[PDB]
This record gives sequence, structure tokens and C-alpha cells, in this order.
Amino acid sequence: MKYLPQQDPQVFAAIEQERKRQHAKIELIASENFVSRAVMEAQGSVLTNKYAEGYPGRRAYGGCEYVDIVEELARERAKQLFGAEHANVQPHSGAQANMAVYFTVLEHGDTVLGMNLSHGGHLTHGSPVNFSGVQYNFVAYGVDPETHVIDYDDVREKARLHRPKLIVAAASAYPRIIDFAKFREIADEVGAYLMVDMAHIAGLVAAGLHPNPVPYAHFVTTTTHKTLRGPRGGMILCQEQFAKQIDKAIFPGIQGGPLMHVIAAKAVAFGEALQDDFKAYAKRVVDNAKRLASALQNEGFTLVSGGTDNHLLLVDLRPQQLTGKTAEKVLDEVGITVNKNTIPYDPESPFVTSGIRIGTAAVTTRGFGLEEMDEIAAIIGLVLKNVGSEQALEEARQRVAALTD
Amino acid sequence: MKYLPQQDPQVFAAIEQERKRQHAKIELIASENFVSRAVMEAQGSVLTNKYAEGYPGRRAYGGCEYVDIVEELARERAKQLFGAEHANVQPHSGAQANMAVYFTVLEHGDTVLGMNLSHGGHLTHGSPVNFSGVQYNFVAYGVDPETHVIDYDDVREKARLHRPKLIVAAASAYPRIIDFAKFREIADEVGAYLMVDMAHIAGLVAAGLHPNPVPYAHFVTTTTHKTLRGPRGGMILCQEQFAKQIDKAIFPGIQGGPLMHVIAAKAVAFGEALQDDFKAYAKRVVDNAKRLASALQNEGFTLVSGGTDNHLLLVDLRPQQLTGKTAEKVLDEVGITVNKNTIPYDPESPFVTSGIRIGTAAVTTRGFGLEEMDEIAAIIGLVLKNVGSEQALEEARQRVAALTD
Repeated sequence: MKYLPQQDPQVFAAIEQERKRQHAKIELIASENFVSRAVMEAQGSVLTNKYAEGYPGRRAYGGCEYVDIVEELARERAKQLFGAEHANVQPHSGAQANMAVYFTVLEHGDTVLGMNLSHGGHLTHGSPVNFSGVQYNFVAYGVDPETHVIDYDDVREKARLHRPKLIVAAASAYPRIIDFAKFREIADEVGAYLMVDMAHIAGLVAAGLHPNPVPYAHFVTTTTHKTLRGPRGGMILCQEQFAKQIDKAIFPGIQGGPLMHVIAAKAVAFGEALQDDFKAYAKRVVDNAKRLASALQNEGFTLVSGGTDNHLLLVDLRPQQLTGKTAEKVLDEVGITVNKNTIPYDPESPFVTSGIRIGTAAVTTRGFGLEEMDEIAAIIGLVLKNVGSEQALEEARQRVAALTD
Repeated sequence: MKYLPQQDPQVFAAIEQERKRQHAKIELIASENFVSRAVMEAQGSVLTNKYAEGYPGRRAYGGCEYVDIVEELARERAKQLFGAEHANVQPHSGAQANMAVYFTVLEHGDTVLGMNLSHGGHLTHGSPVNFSGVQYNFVAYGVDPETHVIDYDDVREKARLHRPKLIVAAASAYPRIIDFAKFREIADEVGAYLMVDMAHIAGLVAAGLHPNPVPYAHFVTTTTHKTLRGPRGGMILCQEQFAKQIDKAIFPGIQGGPLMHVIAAKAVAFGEALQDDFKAYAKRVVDNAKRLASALQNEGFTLVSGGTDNHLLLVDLRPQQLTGKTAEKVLDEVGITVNKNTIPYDPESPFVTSGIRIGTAAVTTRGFGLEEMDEIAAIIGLVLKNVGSEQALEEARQRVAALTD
């Protein structure tokens, strides 16, 4: 940076602290990643200056010729990546992508069937303190109490009983492959639309490492910033038959001017995802998660569902008589970033929890491999088996530093 | 830029076209401006990598120590600028800021009283194709048919008849000072909350050039990107009594993770707005608008309300027998960017209109003064009085180029 340090020492000092923090810590929050310098430059462009309400070739205002090229690049590359008939790259966030789909097909108080929030479903999939649960009547399906895999007979029974207008599949904390074919079959039986929120797994889908929901879902929502490794924002994919309605839901429905600089950054990230090296990256993400899972089990930890098919895992801390809150706190003390997370059938509140969620997308981006996964698991074992030993925590601290340099 | 040109030639080429476009054209879209290099650098920072759901010191996840400093800088500087008891700097946009306030105080189907959309009110103030008009029962107050000033007796009568839960004041195309004291008096009479959407005028308010709604309103919403000359985004100001509810409305209510890089950029822009030179800038904006208005009248144009108190003006094109659409198109041909805009009691559709909206914020940022206002008005006269003369349009083209270099 050249201008910010002189203009705003306070903001610059804090940004620099954050930059150094991202390098020093072992980042295991499953939803996080590190974007390229190209993506950041796009976000830092003059495109922030342009009001571009509407869509390419059909904008509210003149002078959109070049931002139109940018948005079309984003849309066409998204279609290349996921094989969708239509893309909307304007949603400001995952929240707004989901909001727009709900706005398109639901009326106030309609019934929606989503994944149990304490079993892996997201806040925007029906929390009573979120617009989703306030505006619509959400009911939930669960995972099997033993396998922690989605119970598709429960999905079916809930759908048949409650007759939802919309079924939502996908999750913030589900470590296994989701069967979209079965979701669509159930949706078809009850005459419901199917929406898949692939936010967490979008990069894996792009890389052919998780089944693609696009062929099975009426609507696919996602963030651009998780496994897709793009800027912070949202996106909607859908079949051509819903394109007009979806676009109208985003604008003039729920948003105004799009963030054209972020959309440029989306295009850049989609360009990166189309490359061969992104596919290799994504395989390492999944390979690393499986290795980390196995290594954690070797340390004596129990994992939700007994492992992982994707980028993330959930440690069930009950065997160690620890809460997720306690684990999160002590790992923070040694420079490992995780989050407490409810496990299925958790006896604790979502503010305490019996689990920690871990993902490998960020550490894989930094170049960590199988050997580093082994060491991360060993450090976690050292910490969680010795929460009362300052010497153990200091050793962990040093081993974390050794990994990040 | 260093990395984007190599990584993504297509995106870079389009960005460069847009950058050159912003320099070449005379930008008179009233909602637009040019941000500083410092603001852009903040947006282009690694802060995009951080999930920071929640609020400073009360986040969902760990590691937020430094983004907390950034968000608090934004909040405290906003409070300095506007004298508000509370700030929420997380809204992704003006749309989401408004959405959050509505979510806080209204139930589905509640009555809201806003400014007539064809008289200057915004899409989010009750359009039937916007969430506002779909989710809530909007009624409208109008301006006087002769003066085009808000009819406060009409505000009062509509409020007393319809008994709205909320009254919205503020506008996207109102060229005169809004009387917030009178709005609050009317709100008090009917027991309604008052929300002021100061998006357009926020920079002028910060500079003491428009009365501050903060002392009179329960809630003040704004964008950060218009006269405030900040990054693209939203903000809510409110009294302490609503702080908890407002914060909950943004998260977990209507949004998820905030855009921490944009919030950094907000802090930077608020820092700039606190400086003496921003106050001088804002005075030039208003001085320039008044000069441009006067100069347009000298050319024989009729202005809505007969002039301006702020950054913007509306030309009533009926005397010239032109539509706003026709005017917008021909001005585009010569390199002047305006938008067609409905005038009060417009005989035309919002897709055709009898007016053009013009603002001086952007040209003032580029250093234009009174002499340039005279010339802009003269070029507009030349064009609109000679729409069928290619020689006239070519002269205009050359005079526009002379202004931008």
C-alpha cells in the first residue's frame, strides 16, 4: 500500500496487525480461505465508483459498457464452472443469495424444510432469530443419531407431513457428501422446489470432488469466499425458466446497486477456479481433511460421522469431557483458530457446544500437506489432553510457530 | 496493479476501459462520486479473508482483535461526524440498511408512510416490485404541484388517515432541504417512529450544509458512497435505546459475515470527512449545484422546485418538448452522463420521464468550479436545443473533451 499508510495511520496499523495475524496463526475455521493478490486488486479498483443497477445491456443508467463486460465474464465463467443455465453474480453475501431465492418462490409464512441447525444447517436455513425463520415456517430434517449421516427417510417423512413449498439441502457443518438426487426425488414426490446451498462445498463441486447439485436443483446458492477461494459475496445459479424471476428478486427485489469491484473479483476467482492447478488444490484440500481426520482419530479423538468426505470435520469432545467453548479457548491460546460447533444431538447449548469444527481450505492454500496435517493433529492432541499444563501449551505454541515459520 | 494484468487480462482490460471512461466523461449522475486511493487500498486489503459475524468484542469466532479495532474506528468516527448515539457500519448497501430498520420495528403488512416515488422517494421506500412494498403496506405523501416542495400538511393528513407505524423521510431526487423537525412533529402526533434515509445528503449533513436528521429521527439510514464519498455500502445511526435491536436486525437478522475490508474503507472515508478540507469540498458541491442551476436557467431550462438547496437538480424538459429518455440518450452521445428521472406529476412513465437528474458531487471531486458549471450548462443547452444537428453534437463533444482534458 502507498496511500493508506499516510492518509490513515490508525486503519493501516490495524490492517497490518491483521495481515501478520493471518500468517502467524493456523487457520482452521472451515469457512475461511486466502484470496490471491489478483482478486484483492480487483476489489481495490475504481469499479466501486460505478452505479450499475440492473443487468448487462439492461442497466438503469448509462456508461455501463465496461462493467457489463466484467459482470458477463463473471456470469459466463460461473456457467463454465458449474454447468448452470443461468448465473446471478450480484448477491452481496450468502445471506442475500438465500434471501433472493426465498423471495422468488415463497410467500410470507410458507413452509420450508431445511437441515436441522444443530445437525449442520445454516442460520439462513430457518433460525428463529434470522429473517428465514421469522418470515417463513421452517421445519427440519435430521441426521441419524449413530452415523450422523442425513436420514433421507426423515427428509421424506418431514416433506410428506409438512408439505413444504421449498426444500433446502446443504450445510455449514456437514462432513459428508450430500445426495442431491435423493433430495430431488423427495422434492418431486411432494411437489416442492429444491434449493441447494453449496456455499461450503462450491470449490469442491467446481473441481469434481463433490457431486454437482446443479442438475438436480431448481436453485443453487453459494458464497464466493469459502472453498471457491473468491472475494466475500454471494451467487445464485438456476435453470433458464427461473432466470427472469431470480434476477428480479435480486433487483429491484432485495438489493440496489451491485458491488461492481467485488463482481470483478468474482470473475477473477472463477478464472482461477477454471485452471488445472485449482483442481489440484481442491484435491489437496480433501486429501488433507481426510489425513487430518485420520490423524485426529490416531490421537484418540472421536469425529462426527467417523470422518469426512469433504473439506471439513467435526470433533465430538464428549469422550474428553470438554465443551467446544473450552477447546476453542485453549486452542486460541496456542495460535490455532477453530470454532466451537454443535454436534448432532448435542446436550449443550449452541453457545457452549460439545464440538469443534475444523476445515483445511485455508492451510492448504498456504501450502500445507499431509505431514503438516499429522503435526496439527498431534498439537491438538497435546493441547486438549493437557489443558491445565502451561508447559504443554507453550510447547504447542512453539510447534505452531514452527509450522507457520 | 501488478498481479491482475498477468492473472486476468480480460478483467484487467475491462477495468482499464472503465478507469479511462471515468476520466473522459462528465459524470453528473447525482448518486456518484470518486473515492480516494486510500479508500480503494482499504477495500483491496486482506480483510476480505476474515469471517467476523457479530460485533466488536462480541464476535462469533476468535481472532477478531484487529478487525474489531477497524470496525470500532468506523463506528466512533461515524458518531463524531453525525453526533449519533449508536452506529452500525455493517450494512452491505443502502438497501440492507433500510431493510434492517424495517425488520427492527415493523411486522409483515404494517403501514409505512414514505415519499411518493415519482416525487423523489426511493425504490426501497415502498415500490411494489421492491421488498419494501411487497412486505409492508406503503402509503405516500407528495410535493406541492407548483413549488415541488414537500407538502407537510399532506405528510400530516396521510399520517393521520393511515396511521403508519413508521414514517420515512428523505429522497433520491429531492433538490430542497428536508424539514426533519416537522417530520418528527407529525410522527409524534400519530405515534409513529421516524426514519430518515439521508443517503444522498449524508456528506452535506457531515459538513453542516444540510440540517442533521440525527436529533429528530429514531433511525437514520444512509449509503457511504454518495456525497459522503466513501466505499459502496450502508450504515445505520440510531439512539442508544434501539442499538441492541438494530444490531440484532443486521446480525443474525438479515446479514451474515460483514465485509471487513469495506468497513475498513468506511473508516477511511469517515476519517476524510472529519477533515477541514472535506467541509470545503462539500461547500463547493453545493455552490456548484446552485451555479449550475442558475446557469441552466440562463440557458432557458425549467428546474423542478425552481433550483436547489443541495447537490442535485432536476430539469423539467416539458418546455422543450423532450422526454428524459431522449435527453439522457443524446447527452450520452457527447460524453455527459445524466439519468432520466420522473418529475413530480410526470405525465410520462418512469421508463420515459419528463426530466433529467443532475448532481455535482463527482465533478466537484475532480476539481470543477463555477466556471466549469457555466460551461456544462452551456453545453447542455447546445445539445438539447439542437438534438438533430450532428455538427452541434460534435461541438459539444469537443467542449466536453476540453473540460476533462
